[PDB]
Amino acid sequence: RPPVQIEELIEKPGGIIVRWCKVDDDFTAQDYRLQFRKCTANHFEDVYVGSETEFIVLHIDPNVDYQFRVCARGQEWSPWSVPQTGHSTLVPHEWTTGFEGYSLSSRRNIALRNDAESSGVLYSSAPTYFCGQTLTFRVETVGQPDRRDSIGVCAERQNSLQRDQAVCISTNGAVFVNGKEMTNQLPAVTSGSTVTFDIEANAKLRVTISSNNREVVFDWLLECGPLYFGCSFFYPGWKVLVF
Ligand SMILES: [Hg+2]
Ligand SMILES: [Hg+2]
Ligand SMILES: [Hg+2]
Ligand SMILES: [Hg+2]
Ligand SMILES: [Hg+2]
Ligand SMILES: [Hg+2]
Ligand SMILES: [Hg+2]
Ligand SMILES: [Hg+2]
Ligand SMILES: [Hg+2]
Ligand SMILES: [Hg+2]
Ligand SMILES: [Hg+2]
Repeated sequence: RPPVQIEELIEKPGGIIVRWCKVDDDFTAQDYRLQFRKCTANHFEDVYVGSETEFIVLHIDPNVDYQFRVCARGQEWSPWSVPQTGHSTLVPHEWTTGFEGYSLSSRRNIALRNDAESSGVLYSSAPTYFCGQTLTFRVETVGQPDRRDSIGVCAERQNSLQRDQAVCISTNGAVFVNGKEMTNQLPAVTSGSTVTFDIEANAKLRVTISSNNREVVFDWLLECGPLYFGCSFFYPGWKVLVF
Protein backbone atom coordinates (compact mmCIF):
# COMPACT_ATOMS: atom_id res chain seq x y z
CA ARG A 1 0.00 0.00 0.00
CA PRO A 2 1.01 3.70 -0.14
CA PRO A 3 2.95 3.62 3.10
CA VAL A 4 1.94 6.92 4.74
CA GLN A 5 -1.28 8.86 5.28
CA ILE A 6 -2.12 12.18 6.92
CA GLU A 7 -3.52 11.28 10.35
CA GLU A 8 -4.17 14.71 11.87
CA LEU A 9 -4.66 18.25 10.62
CA ILE A 10 -4.60 20.75 13.49
CA GLU A 11 -5.98 24.04 12.17
CA LYS A 12 -5.03 27.07 14.25
CA PRO A 13 -5.22 30.85 13.74
CA GLY A 14 -1.56 31.09 12.71
CA GLY A 15 -1.12 27.93 10.69
CA ILE A 16 -1.74 24.20 10.36
CA ILE A 17 0.02 21.26 11.99
CA VAL A 18 0.11 18.26 9.67
CA ARG A 19 0.83 14.87 11.22
CA TRP A 20 1.16 11.64 9.32
CA CYS A 21 1.01 7.94 10.12
CA LYS A 22 3.02 5.07 8.65
CA VAL A 23 0.07 2.87 7.71
CA ASP A 24 2.20 -0.15 6.63
CA ASP A 25 4.17 -1.56 9.55
CA ASP A 26 6.37 -3.50 7.08
CA PHE A 27 7.63 -0.29 5.47
CA THR A 28 10.87 1.06 6.93
CA ALA A 29 10.85 4.80 6.51
CA GLN A 30 14.00 6.80 6.28
CA ASP A 31 12.53 10.11 5.13
CA TYR A 32 9.17 11.83 4.71
CA ARG A 33 8.17 14.42 2.14
CA LEU A 34 5.28 16.84 2.71
CA GLN A 35 3.93 19.07 -0.05
CA PHE A 36 1.19 21.71 -0.16
CA ARG A 37 -0.71 23.93 -2.59
CA LYS A 38 -3.53 26.45 -2.38
CA CYS A 39 -6.71 24.69 -3.51
CA THR A 40 -6.95 27.50 -6.11
CA ALA A 41 -3.54 26.49 -7.51
CA ASN A 42 -2.28 23.73 -9.77
CA HIS A 43 1.23 22.98 -8.47
CA PHE A 44 2.46 21.35 -5.27
CA GLU A 45 5.56 22.66 -3.51
CA ASP A 46 7.72 20.78 -1.02
CA VAL A 47 7.42 22.19 2.51
CA TYR A 48 9.17 19.53 4.60
CA VAL A 49 11.62 16.74 3.80
CA GLY A 50 12.94 14.91 6.83
CA SER A 51 12.46 12.11 9.32
CA GLU A 52 9.80 13.65 11.52
CA THR A 53 6.13 12.68 11.26
CA GLU A 54 4.70 16.18 11.70
CA PHE A 55 5.36 19.68 10.39
CA ILE A 56 3.96 23.06 11.36
CA VAL A 57 2.91 25.07 8.31
CA LEU A 58 3.11 28.82 8.96
CA HIS A 59 2.47 32.03 7.04
CA ILE A 60 -0.54 30.90 5.08
CA ASP A 61 -3.48 33.05 4.20
CA PRO A 62 -6.43 32.70 6.59
CA ASN A 63 -9.76 31.93 4.96
CA VAL A 64 -7.97 29.86 2.33
CA ASP A 65 -8.11 26.12 1.67
CA TYR A 66 -4.76 24.40 1.06
CA GLN A 67 -4.26 20.78 0.00
CA PHE A 68 -1.51 18.63 1.54
CA ARG A 69 0.05 15.29 0.59
CA VAL A 70 2.88 13.21 1.99
CA CYS A 71 5.04 10.33 0.85
CA ALA A 72 8.02 8.43 2.21
CA ARG A 73 11.38 6.91 1.29
CA GLY A 74 13.07 3.87 2.78
CA GLN A 75 15.88 5.25 -3.25
CA GLU A 76 12.58 6.17 -4.98
CA TRP A 77 9.76 8.03 -3.17
CA SER A 78 6.62 6.03 -2.40
CA PRO A 79 3.19 6.80 -3.76
CA TRP A 80 1.43 9.76 -2.16
CA SER A 81 -1.05 9.74 0.68
CA VAL A 82 -4.59 10.70 -0.16
CA PRO A 83 -4.55 14.50 -0.25
CA GLN A 84 -6.11 16.38 2.67
CA THR A 85 -7.32 19.98 2.58
CA GLY A 86 -6.94 22.34 5.51
CA HIS A 87 -7.18 26.04 6.37
CA SER A 88 -6.04 28.26 9.22
CA THR A 89 -8.88 29.31 11.51
CA LEU A 90 -10.18 32.88 11.50
CA VAL A 91 -10.01 34.97 14.67
CA PRO A 92 -10.18 38.67 13.71
CA HIS A 93 -7.86 41.18 15.31
CA GLU A 94 -9.81 43.89 17.08
CA TRP A 95 -9.34 46.60 19.64
CA THR A 96 -11.06 46.71 23.01
CA THR A 97 -14.35 48.60 22.95
CA GLY A 98 -15.30 51.10 25.65
CA PHE A 99 -11.81 52.16 26.68
CA GLU A 100 -11.70 55.85 27.55
CA GLY A 101 -9.50 57.92 25.25
CA TYR A 102 -10.01 55.95 22.03
CA SER A 103 -12.69 55.87 19.37
CA LEU A 104 -13.03 52.85 17.10
CA SER A 105 -14.16 52.31 13.55
CA SER A 106 -17.22 50.16 12.82
CA ARG A 107 -15.29 46.92 12.44
CA ARG A 108 -13.30 47.82 15.62
CA ASN A 109 -9.97 47.48 13.83
CA ILE A 110 -9.06 51.18 13.66
CA ALA A 111 -8.40 53.12 16.88
CA LEU A 112 -8.08 56.90 17.24
CA ARG A 113 -6.67 58.66 20.26
CA ASN A 114 -9.42 61.25 20.87
CA ASP A 115 -9.47 64.25 23.24
CA ALA A 116 -10.63 62.45 26.38
CA GLU A 117 -8.34 61.38 29.21
CA SER A 118 -7.00 57.82 29.09
CA SER A 119 -6.02 55.18 31.66
CA GLY A 120 -3.14 53.74 29.66
CA VAL A 121 -2.79 51.02 27.05
CA LEU A 122 -5.56 50.29 24.57
CA TYR A 123 -5.36 46.50 24.32
CA SER A 124 -6.69 44.06 21.77
CA SER A 125 -10.20 42.84 22.70
CA ALA A 126 -8.68 39.47 23.71
CA PRO A 127 -5.28 37.80 23.29
CA THR A 128 -5.74 37.19 19.55
CA TYR A 129 -2.10 37.34 18.39
CA PHE A 130 -1.36 33.67 17.78
CA CYS A 131 1.80 31.63 17.25
CA GLY A 132 2.80 31.98 13.60
CA GLN A 133 0.80 35.02 12.59
CA THR A 134 2.25 38.11 10.99
CA LEU A 135 0.71 40.97 12.96
CA THR A 136 0.53 44.19 10.98
CA PHE A 137 -0.36 47.71 12.05
CA ARG A 138 -0.68 50.77 9.83
CA VAL A 139 -0.54 54.38 11.00
CA GLU A 140 -3.46 56.23 9.36
CA THR A 141 -2.99 59.64 11.02
CA VAL A 142 -0.51 61.10 13.49
CA GLY A 143 -0.34 63.51 16.38
CA GLN A 144 2.38 64.91 18.57
CA PRO A 145 4.89 62.21 19.53
CA ASP A 146 5.66 61.35 23.14
CA ARG A 147 7.94 58.74 24.58
CA ARG A 148 4.98 57.09 26.30
CA ASP A 149 3.77 56.16 22.80
CA SER A 150 3.94 52.46 22.02
CA ILE A 151 2.66 49.72 19.71
CA GLY A 152 3.40 46.15 20.64
CA VAL A 153 2.49 42.73 21.93
CA CYS A 154 2.45 41.44 25.49
CA ALA A 155 1.61 38.45 27.64
CA GLU A 156 -1.00 40.00 29.95
CA ARG A 157 -3.61 42.79 29.80
CA GLN A 158 -2.11 44.84 32.66
CA ASN A 159 -3.78 47.74 34.47
CA SER A 160 2.52 52.31 27.97
CA LEU A 161 3.71 48.84 27.01
CA GLN A 162 7.34 49.75 27.85
CA ARG A 163 7.23 47.30 30.75
CA ASP A 164 8.00 43.71 31.69
CA GLN A 165 6.67 40.85 29.56
CA ALA A 166 6.10 42.98 26.46
CA VAL A 167 7.76 43.94 23.20
CA CYS A 168 6.97 47.27 21.59
CA ILE A 169 8.08 50.16 19.38
CA SER A 170 7.63 53.81 20.13
CA THR A 171 6.74 56.53 17.63
CA ASN A 172 10.42 57.60 17.37
CA GLY A 173 11.41 54.10 16.19
CA ALA A 174 12.88 52.95 19.50
CA VAL A 175 12.26 49.30 20.35
CA PHE A 176 11.71 47.94 23.86
CA VAL A 177 12.06 44.35 25.09
CA ASN A 178 10.55 43.77 28.54
CA GLY A 179 10.94 47.44 29.30
CA LYS A 180 14.56 47.80 28.13
CA GLU A 181 15.41 49.81 25.01
CA MET A 182 17.50 48.21 22.25
CA THR A 183 20.37 49.97 20.51
CA ASN A 184 19.07 49.50 16.98
CA GLN A 185 16.21 51.74 15.94
CA LEU A 186 13.62 51.68 13.23
CA PRO A 187 12.62 54.78 11.26
CA ALA A 188 10.03 56.93 13.01
CA VAL A 189 6.44 56.16 11.94
CA THR A 190 4.56 58.57 9.70
CA SER A 191 1.11 58.33 8.16
CA GLY A 192 1.18 55.28 5.90
CA SER A 193 3.96 53.56 7.80
CA THR A 194 3.31 49.91 8.67
CA VAL A 195 4.73 48.04 11.64
CA THR A 196 4.88 44.26 11.40
CA PHE A 197 5.58 41.69 14.12
CA ASP A 198 6.78 38.14 13.40
CA ILE A 199 7.69 35.81 16.26
CA GLU A 200 9.54 32.47 16.19
CA ALA A 201 9.99 29.57 18.61
CA ASN A 202 9.91 30.17 30.58
CA ALA A 203 10.30 30.67 26.81
CA LYS A 204 12.68 32.39 24.38
CA LEU A 205 11.16 33.88 21.23
CA ARG A 206 12.99 35.63 18.40
CA VAL A 207 11.04 38.69 17.25
CA THR A 208 11.33 40.41 13.87
CA ILE A 209 9.84 43.92 13.81
CA SER A 210 9.67 45.49 10.35
CA SER A 211 8.80 49.10 9.64
CA ASN A 212 9.43 51.52 6.76
CA ASN A 213 11.53 48.86 4.91
CA ARG A 214 13.90 48.29 7.86
CA GLU A 215 13.86 45.44 10.37
CA VAL A 216 15.42 44.49 13.69
CA VAL A 217 15.66 40.94 15.07
CA PHE A 218 16.24 40.06 18.72
CA ASP A 219 15.55 37.59 21.50
CA TRP A 220 12.58 37.95 23.81
CA LEU A 221 12.51 36.08 27.11
CA LEU A 222 9.12 35.71 28.77
CA GLU A 223 7.47 33.36 31.26
CA CYS A 224 3.88 30.67 22.86
CA GLY A 225 0.33 30.91 24.21
CA PRO A 226 -1.74 33.63 22.49
CA LEU A 227 -0.62 37.24 23.11
CA TYR A 228 -2.29 40.59 23.51
CA PHE A 229 -1.37 43.48 21.29
CA GLY A 230 -1.87 47.11 22.24
CA CYS A 231 -1.20 50.76 21.50
CA SER A 232 -0.89 53.83 23.67
CA PHE A 233 -0.58 57.44 22.52
CA PHE A 234 -0.36 60.37 24.88
CA TYR A 235 -1.55 63.14 22.52
CA PRO A 236 -4.65 63.13 20.32
CA GLY A 237 -4.85 62.44 16.61
CA TRP A 238 -2.90 59.19 16.39
CA LYS A 239 -4.89 56.53 14.56
CA VAL A 240 -3.82 52.94 13.99
CA LEU A 241 -5.32 50.09 11.94
CA VAL A 242 -4.62 46.46 12.86
CA PHE A 243 -5.00 43.84 10.12
HG1 LIG B 1 -0.84 5.37 12.91
HG1 LIG C 1 -0.15 6.79 14.04
HG1 LIG D 1 1.83 8.59 13.75
HG1 LIG E 1 -8.88 21.36 -2.30
HG1 LIG F 1 6.32 10.85 -3.37
HG1 LIG G 1 1.92 27.91 15.76
HG1 LIG H 1 -0.56 42.66 27.85
HG1 LIG I 1 3.83 47.70 23.89
HG1 LIG J 1 7.43 51.07 23.97
HG1 LIG K 1 3.40 33.12 22.81
HG1 LIG L 1 0.51 53.16 19.41
